[PDB]
Amino acid sequence: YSGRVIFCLDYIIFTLRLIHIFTVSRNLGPKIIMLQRMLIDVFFFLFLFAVW
Amino acid sequence: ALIKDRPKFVRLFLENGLNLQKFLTNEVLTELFSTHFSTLVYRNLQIAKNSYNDALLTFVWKLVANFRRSRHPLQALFIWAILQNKKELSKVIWEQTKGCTLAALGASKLLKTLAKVKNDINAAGESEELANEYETRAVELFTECYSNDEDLAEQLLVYSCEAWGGSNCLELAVEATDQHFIAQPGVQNFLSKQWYGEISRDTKNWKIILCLFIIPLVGCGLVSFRKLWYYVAFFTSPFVVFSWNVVFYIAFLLLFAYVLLMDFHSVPHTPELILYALVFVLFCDEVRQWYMNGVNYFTDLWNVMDTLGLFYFIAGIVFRLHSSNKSSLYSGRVIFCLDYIIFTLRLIHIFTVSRNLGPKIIMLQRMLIDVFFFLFLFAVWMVAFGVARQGILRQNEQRWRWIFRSVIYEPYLAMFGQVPSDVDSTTYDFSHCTFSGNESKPLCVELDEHNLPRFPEWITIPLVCIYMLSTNILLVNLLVAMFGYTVGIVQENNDQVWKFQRYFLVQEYCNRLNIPFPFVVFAYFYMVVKKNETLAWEGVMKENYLVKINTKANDNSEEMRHRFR
Amino acid sequence: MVAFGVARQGILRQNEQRWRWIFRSVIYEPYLAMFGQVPSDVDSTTYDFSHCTFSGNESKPLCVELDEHNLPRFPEWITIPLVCIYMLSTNILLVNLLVAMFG
Ligand SMILES: CC(C)CCC[C@@H](C)[C@H]1CC[C@H]2[C@@H]3CC=C4C[C@@H](OC(=O)CCC(=O)O)CC[C@]4(C)[C@H]3CC[C@]12C
Ligand SMILES: CC(C)CCC[C@@H](C)[C@H]1CC[C@H]2[C@@H]3CC=C4C[C@@H](OC(=O)CCC(=O)O)CC[C@]4(C)[C@H]3CC[C@]12C
Ligand SMILES: CC(C)CCC[C@@H](C)[C@H]1CC[C@H]2[C@@H]3CC=C4C[C@@H](OC(=O)CCC(=O)O)CC[C@]4(C)[C@H]3CC[C@]12C
Ligand SMILES: CC(C)CCC[C@@H](C)[C@H]1CC[C@H]2[C@@H]3CC=C4C[C@@H](OC(=O)CCC(=O)O)CC[C@]4(C)[C@H]3CC[C@]12C
Ligand SMILES: CC(C)CCC[C@@H](C)[C@H]1CC[C@H]2[C@@H]3CC=C4C[C@@H](OC(=O)CCC(=O)O)CC[C@]4(C)[C@H]3CC[C@]12C
Ligand SMILES: CC(C)CCC[C@@H](C)[C@H]1CC[C@H]2[C@@H]3CC=C4C[C@@H](OC(=O)CCC(=O)O)CC[C@]4(C)[C@H]3CC[C@]12C
Ligand SMILES: CC(C)CCC[C@@H](C)[C@H]1CC[C@H]2[C@@H]3CC=C4C[C@@H](OC(=O)CCC(=O)O)CC[C@]4(C)[C@H]3CC[C@]12C
Ligand SMILES: CC(C)CCC[C@@H](C)[C@H]1CC[C@H]2[C@@H]3CC=C4C[C@@H](OC(=O)CCC(=O)O)CC[C@]4(C)[C@H]3CC[C@]12C
Ligand SMILES: C[C@H](NC(=O)N1CCc2cccnc2[C@H]1c1ccc(C(F)(F)F)cc1)C(F)(F)F
Ligand SMILES: C[C@H](NC(=O)N1CCc2cccnc2[C@H]1c1ccc(C(F)(F)F)cc1)C(F)(F)F
Repeated sequence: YSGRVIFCLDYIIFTLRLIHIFTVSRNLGPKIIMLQRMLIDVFFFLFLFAVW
Repeated sequence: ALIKDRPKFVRLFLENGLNLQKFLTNEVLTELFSTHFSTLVYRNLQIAKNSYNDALLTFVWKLVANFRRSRHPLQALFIWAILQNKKELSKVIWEQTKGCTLAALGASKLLKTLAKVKNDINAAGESEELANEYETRAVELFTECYSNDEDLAEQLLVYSCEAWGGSNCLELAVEATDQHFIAQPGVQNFLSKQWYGEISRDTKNWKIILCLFIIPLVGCGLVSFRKLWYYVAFFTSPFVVFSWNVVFYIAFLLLFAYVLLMDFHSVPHTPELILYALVFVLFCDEVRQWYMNGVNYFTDLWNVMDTLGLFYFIAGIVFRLHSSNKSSLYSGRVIFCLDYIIFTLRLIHIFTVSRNLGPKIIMLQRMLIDVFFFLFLFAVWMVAFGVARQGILRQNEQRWRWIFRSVIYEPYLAMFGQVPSDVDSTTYDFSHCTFSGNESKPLCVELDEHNLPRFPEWITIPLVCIYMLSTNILLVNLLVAMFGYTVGIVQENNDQVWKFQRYFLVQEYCNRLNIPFPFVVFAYFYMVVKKNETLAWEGVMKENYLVKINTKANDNSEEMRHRFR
Repeated sequence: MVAFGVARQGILRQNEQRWRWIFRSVIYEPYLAMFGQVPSDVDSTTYDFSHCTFSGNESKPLCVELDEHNLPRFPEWITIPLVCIYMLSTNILLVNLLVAMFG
């Protein structure tokens, strides 16, 4: 069971790399690039939410 | 001078007593076309004509080939000049010709034809520059021409082409989506007058609709009818026919629904027969439209959807007649319901000419990329979380239906509202387990160790929290932000785009037989049984246009320098 | 709303012969789906019955389907996708477009 759990977590890590490898399509990649610039807003929202 | 590309000398020769008609009438033309042509230009023209072809491409290519092997003199020099991207030699030829707006539009389309090729970047960009240039000239010429005489301008716009390219001025404009030319007031007003018909364009836009329901009310002159006799003119107006068809379509939809769900039996009753008759008439009109067009009729989607609706309906008709089998009746009812779904959504499409909300409907097409991007991200996250949770909880399932139900459906259900799963928390569980697969319930949780759940709680709950946080609120808010930007940016272009579509629909509706829908059958049955001055005025307006250009050029007010000298 | 409601009601409960209930099922529940809850739990067949009324005497919805020798007859592989697509389009896409237009 412990090994199966480790496998599932490894699968989670493996899957998300698809979004990264799909940055050259030229049909939706420029949108993927802009996600990096939106982290500060998320962090600010999380700070306020956690305090409340 | 023509051979050596001396534009100023050409102009000086022409204006200073030279007669171009006599010079062109000589056989020199043949010579000028047999040898002068650049080899690469000839090869590129031939390959372009072969690859794409068109109503005009073949005409000019054939004339040129005829001259090379061994009337319309100036139309040949114009194309000669325009092929080689000669800016200063094409304009003079354009000025000399007759009916020059038409030639300018054709040349604009022709230049835009070859812009796409990537063999040479500069060779394409320069030609595209000239293509853009000619459109403004044509538009300004027509705008100046129309501001003086409405009737003569409208007459000019419908001149029957004498095989310049086998198409009219308006036809050439619509060929290549030069929306600016059509969107300009003049053509729009022409289309409005064409659509309304006899009725005046100041009828208050609601009195006619009121009079439509009350046939006897036509007598009293509530409407400014002037541009019995009325009852054959009022009912021939395309506007009234369209409104009456819309009303009939809504009534048919109501009857179809009532027959479908309220009253359905093994043996059809009279309402079913009436509905069959109406769908038959729709099918006949569909075949008419199929005939008048070729195979390009299938290029768009709505016609395909209509065809699919008719085919589904006839398939349902076939299915339902087997009264012996009770199951076939249910299958036919299902087919009818799906066909009804297809039928209903066409209302939104047919409501694109209201002018009160249609421009909004047009913009929906530009928002598909955002939806697809959102769906891509959502699907990836859904797959990840579902696979992980199902793998860690319920060991082996050996049933495709339930595994697909758990992996995808519930995490998808988590998008709006409810938590993806209550199984993650262990405080409540059991009473729904099924150790054996006989029962139709999910496989029991975990591989419980001496009768206790085995999975931990300190990984499942954070998984759920993070997954829901990312999918439910972040992605949706990003979607709304993208929608906001997209709707904001494309606003100004929207009106022109919608006006172009307005023309495309106005001509289609005017061309139709213009008979109220129920009685059209008789028309087809009877059909089966049966089976110069304007150019001079344009030249004058051109003289004025060129004088205006010269005055604009001279408006620099720099003559003080030469006066000082 | 009209499209989805008519299709679902037509495919599930055969003939109703009661204007009030047909209007209640065709319009009201799909409308209720706009904010929050799923338009209908009837689509899934794992849970059903205990609310059926074969006769129209009682004030409950007409029983599901024309069950064949005591089993529900309607399939699950068209109803569920219908619900998913309808809810996707109505609940979130239209509302987000509304907020963008308001902005
Ligand atoms: C179940 C399995 C066996 C089949 C699943 C199908 C996918 C593997 C196929 C379907 C469509 C394919 C895609 C069609 C288009 C593109 C864009 C292409 O990106 C570019 O090169 C664009 C370059 C540019 O625009 O200049 C890369 C391949 C990709 C993702 C293709 C790769 C593989 C895809 C995703
Ligand atoms: C237990 C089962 C359900 C696991 C399924 C594995 C998934 C991770 C695979 C199966 C099919 C895959 C999809 C096949 C096709 C596409 C379209 C592809 O989009 C494009 O091709 C863009 C091309 C372009 O526009 O340029 C993005 C990935 C996606 C959703 C693939 C991503 C991963 C998917 C969902
Ligand atoms: C239950 C049934 C029998 C009656 C339902 C009523 C509808 C059939 C009526 C009510 C109001 C009518 C509408 C009133 C206004 C317009 C706009 C009109 O669009 C235009 O021609 C605008 C042209 C322009 O703006 O320049 C087309 C008819 C329509 C949809 C009318 C057609 C039929 C409608 C929808
Ligand atoms: C089982 C029963 C409930 C089925 C009912 C059939 C519906 C598909 C019909 C019935 C009444 C129809 C409506 C009657 C009037 C209008 C207003 C109409 O809007 C306009 O007239 C715009 C005119 C303008 O502003 O220019 C749009 C369609 C709508 C909602 C019609 C669309 C279709 C409706 C809802
Ligand atoms: C359409 C997009 C935008 C939304 C996402 C779609 C999924 C949520 C849909 C697509 C196909 C659906 C599946 C198609 C078929 C079935 C089998 C069905 O169970 C049966 O096979 C009933 C008959 C039998 O027991 O044999 C349960 C739902 C499921 C997994 C459906 C549930 C939801 C799925 C995965
Ligand atoms: C013990 C719990 C957390 C269960 C294990 C699950 C984690 C392994 C998953 C849950 C959420 C996942 C994270 C979701 C978001 C991000 C940000 C992402 O940041 C980037 O690399 C892109 C930004 C940039 O390039 O600058 C990297 C993966 C990470 C940490 C993901 C990787 C794996 C995480 C931590
Ligand atoms: C107002 C707009 C913006 C929102 C959409 C309106 C519908 C959700 C409302 C309009 C009229 C309502 C109906 C008006 C009358 C009735 C009959 C009522 O049942 C009865 O007739 C009780 C008395 C009896 O049993 O005889 C149940 C609700 C229903 C269908 C109402 C339910 C919801 C409806 C369709
Ligand atoms: C087996 C399942 C899917 C039950 C059957 C229901 C389908 C027939 C319905 C459900 C959702 C409907 C779709 C919702 C959205 C669209 C996009 C729409 O795209 C356009 O034509 C407009 C865009 C453009 O003009 O470019 C066409 C109809 C379609 C596929 C609809 C047609 C019929 C669909 C597929
Ligand atoms: C992570 C990202 N994928 C996403 O899907 N999103 C979701 C949407 C979005 C919008 C704006 C900025 N970032 C994201 C991003 C995201 C960022 C942070 C978190 C955290 F809170 F968990 F940290 C979760 C997801 C990829 F894997 F590609 F790197
Ligand atoms: C389909 C459209 N009607 C709509 O109502 N919408 C809803 C709102 C909207 C907003 C932005 C872009 N498109 C739409 C559009 C829509 C687009 C895709 C989907 C899909 F996901 F199912 F594919 C469903 C609906 C009409 F029938 F008229 F063609």
